[PDB]
Amino acid sequence: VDPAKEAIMKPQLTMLKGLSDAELKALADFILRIAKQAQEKQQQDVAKAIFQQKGCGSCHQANVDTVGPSLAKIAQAYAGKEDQLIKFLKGEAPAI
Amino acid sequence: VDPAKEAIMKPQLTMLKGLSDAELKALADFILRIAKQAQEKQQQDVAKAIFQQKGCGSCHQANVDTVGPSLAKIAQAYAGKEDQLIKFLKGEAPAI
Amino acid sequence: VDPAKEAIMKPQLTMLKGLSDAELKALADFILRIAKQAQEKQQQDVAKAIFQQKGCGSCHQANVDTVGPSLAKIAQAYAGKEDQLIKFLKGEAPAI
Ligand code: HEC
Ligand code: HEC
Ligand code: HEC
Repeated sequence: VDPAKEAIMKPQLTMLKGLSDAELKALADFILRIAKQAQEKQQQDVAKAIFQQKGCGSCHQANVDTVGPSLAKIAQAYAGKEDQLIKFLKGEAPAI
Repeated sequence: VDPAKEAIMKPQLTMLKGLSDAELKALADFILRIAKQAQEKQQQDVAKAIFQQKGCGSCHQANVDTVGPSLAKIAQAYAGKEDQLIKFLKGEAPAI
Repeated sequence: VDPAKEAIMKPQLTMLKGLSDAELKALADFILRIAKQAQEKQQQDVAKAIFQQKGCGSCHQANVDTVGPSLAKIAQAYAGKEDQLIKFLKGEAPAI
């Protein structure tokens, strides 16, 4: 640690006094997990908005074929081929 | 691909022009994951409604024993035995 | 099973009559998964409230460094060291 930064943080540990072991365990779990969970939600919200706004959802339902194949069908075809999927989305790789 | 179906889809790739690599990565992640996530939510909503409406929740809380064992206790007993659990629910297998 | 407890439960299986195999599969999935999911939500709500109420969020954003390091940065440093993280939170282990 940078001692000057520790000097800012160390005093804030007093704010956790009186919490139970269970509370501190939950807090530690949260500290370890929240950043990835928040990032994934942010990215998925961005994706969902694009998918609806650009018109994709008009032909692609999650689990039923309509005008186009379901997203289940698409996901099956591109399982383990995300690089190729991105290339398809960019117009660089033809449809499978 | 069916060329006649490609003729419908290929033009829609123009709707993704101007999006960043990060946006396209999020979109691809979404395409790969959403169908399973949507199906699991749909199924879990169906299950939760049955569980409450049929009266199960009156005797079975998630993590505390009341009239009957907690769902944690039940899940422990049936861990790796979902086929047997379904048979129990149907009246075909006696309680453990 | 305790026969006296089976006598309470067995009759309630009549409440599942007329449900499809798919409905019963969803119900069994729910029975197997809900207790852990409910416990984890309860714990994470407790943690989130502590984190905000005690002032931690004023210096620790999820994915950007501000006054203090991001929670992503913290999680990286403490990956596989949750015991040490808890000890740090208690004032027992110095910062890394
Ligand atoms: C909005 C920009 C989108 C996105 C992200 C996708 N589509 Fe479509 N699509 C349609 C049809 C008839 C097909 C089958 C033909 C084919 O497979 O190319 C498709 C297919 C796809 C795929 C799979 C590509 C592959 O390798 O097979 C993907 C990833 C995909 N789409 C994404 C039909 C339509 C529409 C009907 C008018 C509209 C609108 C869209 N698609 C829009 C999008
Ligand atoms: C609503 C239809 C439900 C569902 C899906 C379940 N129950 Fe009960 N239950 C009760 C008691 C006292 C016991 C212990 C006796 C026993 O174990 O059989 C149970 C047990 C269960 C189990 C576990 C079965 C096993 O193998 O042990 C399962 C899967 C289960 N229940 C599901 C008591 C009650 C009630 C009190 C009046 C009511 C209502 C229900 N149960 C309803 C349901
Ligand atoms: C509210 C009680 C909290 C909790 C749970 C944490 N902090 Fe902070 N913190 C700050 C600075 C400048 C640093 C860097 C110095 C250092 O690393 O010690 C930190 C660091 C942490 C860590 C990492 C500990 C380590 O081993 O490096 C953890 C787990 C942590 N914090 C938790 C700055 C601040 C504040 C600015 C005034 C406030 C308020 C907090 N922190 C509050 C908390």
